[PDB]
Amino acid sequence: RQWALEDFEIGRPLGKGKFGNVYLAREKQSKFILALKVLFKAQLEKAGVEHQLRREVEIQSHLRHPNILRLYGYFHDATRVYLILEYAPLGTVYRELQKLSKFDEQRTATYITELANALSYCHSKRVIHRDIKPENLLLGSAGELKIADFGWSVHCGTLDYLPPEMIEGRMHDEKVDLWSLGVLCYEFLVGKPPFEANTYQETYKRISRVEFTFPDFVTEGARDLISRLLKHNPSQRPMLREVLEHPWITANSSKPS
Ligand SMILES: Cc1cc(Nc2cc(N3CCN(C)CC3)nc(Sc3ccc(NC(=O)C4CC4)cc3)n2)[nH]n1
Repeated sequence: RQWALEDFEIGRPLGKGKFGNVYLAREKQSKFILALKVLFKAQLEKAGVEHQLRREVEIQSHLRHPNILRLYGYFHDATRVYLILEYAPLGTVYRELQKLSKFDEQRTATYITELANALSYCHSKRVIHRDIKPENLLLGSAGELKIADFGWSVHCGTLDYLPPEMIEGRMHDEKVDLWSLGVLCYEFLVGKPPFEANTYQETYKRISRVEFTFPDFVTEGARDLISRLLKHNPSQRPMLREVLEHPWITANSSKPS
């Protein structure tokens, strides 16, 4: 049962990226509302990411979780590749941060729990994620967080969300994901990521040194969690279990494990 472009009514543009456009779309026969990402073969090849996309699509299709954006299917015609994706109505966590400036501790701990649950599920499937950016986190109709990128591995670019071992030219494993949780926890609470700078060169130095401070309003429990996640040595970061069992998380999160 192969899909073609004619099987979908195309709606308004959802996002405009470097590689292609994402549209709201509705499959004609079922009236199923979904997102359609359109990519040009010529452009993926010229950047040498066609294969990379194929591997990430294949990994994605194996993933089934309420907090991971679902890939339903794919197809392609003469010049274009089409990804058929779950439509998340409430948009990105990035836009929500822009509207709200920063999040309270309850929203933040809920998002972290949801992230850690999705990542726990991924780890048990030997799936590692690369850096997790807010722009790549979507919100479902009940405001549930959805990991929406395709940055998965089975064992550049802005630096803000990358761990030291990835920038220094070192060996990286599942502990990258816990650094990611650290950066996001901080950004949710503060309104910018902990190593933000005006230049790449300086962001590099800040991440490599783990050079960041907290504003005064950050509570002791949040401080404790972020500091444990942001360890330079990957093997010193806690496990996802320990994140989900952290007192600051358990005291503030609206959602369980
Ligand atoms: C793919 C997708 C996108 C959506 N939903 C939305 C919804 C949205 N909104 C824009 C702002 N209004 C106020 C709310 C809805 N804005 C974007 S902007 C956007 C577009 C694409 C991606 N991500 C991807 O395409 C992933 C596959 C790599 C992230 C954000 N995406 N559901 N599914």
